[PDB]
Amino acid sequence: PRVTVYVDPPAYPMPRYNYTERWHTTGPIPSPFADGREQPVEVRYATSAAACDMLALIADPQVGRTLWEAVRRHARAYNATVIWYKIESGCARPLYYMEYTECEPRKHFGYCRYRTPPFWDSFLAGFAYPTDDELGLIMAAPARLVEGQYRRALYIDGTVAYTDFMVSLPAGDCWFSKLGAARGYTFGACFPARDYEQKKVLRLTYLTQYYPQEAHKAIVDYWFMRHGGVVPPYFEESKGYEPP
Amino acid sequence: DSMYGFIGTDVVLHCSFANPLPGVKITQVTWQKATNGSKQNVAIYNPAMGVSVLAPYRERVEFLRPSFTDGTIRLSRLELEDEGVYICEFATFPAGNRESQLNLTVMAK
Ligand SMILES: *[C@@H]1O[C@H](CO)[C@@H](O)[C@H](O)[C@H]1NC(C)=O
Repeated sequence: PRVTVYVDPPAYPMPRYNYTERWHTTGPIPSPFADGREQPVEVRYATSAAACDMLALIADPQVGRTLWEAVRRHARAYNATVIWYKIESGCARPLYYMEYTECEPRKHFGYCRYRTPPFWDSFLAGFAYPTDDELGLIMAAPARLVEGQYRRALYIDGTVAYTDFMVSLPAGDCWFSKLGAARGYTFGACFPARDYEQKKVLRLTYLTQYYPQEAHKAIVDYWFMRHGGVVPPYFEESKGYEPP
Repeated sequence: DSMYGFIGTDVVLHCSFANPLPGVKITQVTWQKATNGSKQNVAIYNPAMGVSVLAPYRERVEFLRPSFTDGTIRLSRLELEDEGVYICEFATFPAGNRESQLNLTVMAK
C-alpha cells in the first residue's frame, strides 16, 4: 500500500476472429429462478486469500460435448446465450448478457457469425471481465459488498444449465477496490421473479453494451496493475465445497 | 448541478467531454436516469453504430450535436415523472468511464 505505479498502456486488441457485431438490440432477460420441483442448481465456492487478489468464478460446463452432439446431428449451426445474475432474497440483479448466433459446432465455443457486444452491469464491469473462454468471470480486488450468490445461466443449442457461485471475501475491502459512485450506488436494481416473467427486464434498458472480452480484460488489468495488482497466469476451477 | 423546467416544456441537458486526454479512445456516450437509485438508460450514442433512444423517451429525446465528445440532448414535453438525477457517461479505453450528473426538477404551472 498505497500508491499507483506506471504500466505500459495496453493496445486496443483486435477481434480474435471475423464476425458481425449487432448493436442496440434488446430483449427480456429470462428469470434466473427455476421451479421448486427441480433438483438444486449446482453450487461452487469462490474466495480470496487476500483482499487485493483476483478471484475467478470458473466451472467447466463441458460445452465441447454439447457441440459434438450438434455435429453428430449434422446441425449446420447452433445459437448460445450467456447470462449472469446476482441472486438475493426474492430477487435477482442482471449482471451480464451475451448473445451468440449462427455458430460453428465443429469449432470451439463461440465461433459465431453474429454477436452482440456483451451487456454489463456498469459497476461489475469496472473490476470484472469474462475469462478467455467467456464462460467464467474474473473479479479484480472486489469490494466486500460483492459477496453473495452469483448464478450463471448457459443457453447452448437449446440446452440450459445453471451454476451458482458463492463468493466470500473475508479479507475485507482492498485499499483500491471500486466502491461505486454516489452515494453508495453499486449494482443495478434487484428485480422480482415476476418482473422477469412479465418481460420487463429489457437488456438495453438496464445494462450497458461494452467492450468484447479481450479489450475488457485489458482495461481491468491495466487498472489493476497500476494499483500494484499481479495478474496470475492461470486460475483454478471453483470448488464444490465450502471454504475453511 | 440543478435544472428546473415546467411541465410541457422542452429542456436541454448538457454533456461534453473536455479535455480528452491524449491516448484516450472514446467509444460512446450514454444518458441514464436514476430512481431510488436504480439506473435506466435514456439514450445511447455510439459514433460507429448510431443512436438508440429507450422507451418511454422514444420520440421525446434527441441528440443535438452528437459526437465522440458531445452527448447533449433535448428532453421534450416534460412530465412530472421526468424529475430526478440524470447521468451522462463516456465509455473510454484504456482508462474506463467518465461521468457527470445533473438534478432535474419539473415544476407545476
Ligand atoms: C438462431 O437464431 C435465429 C434468430 O436469432 C433463428 O432464426 C435461427 O433458427 C437460430 N438457429 C439455431 C440453429 O437455433
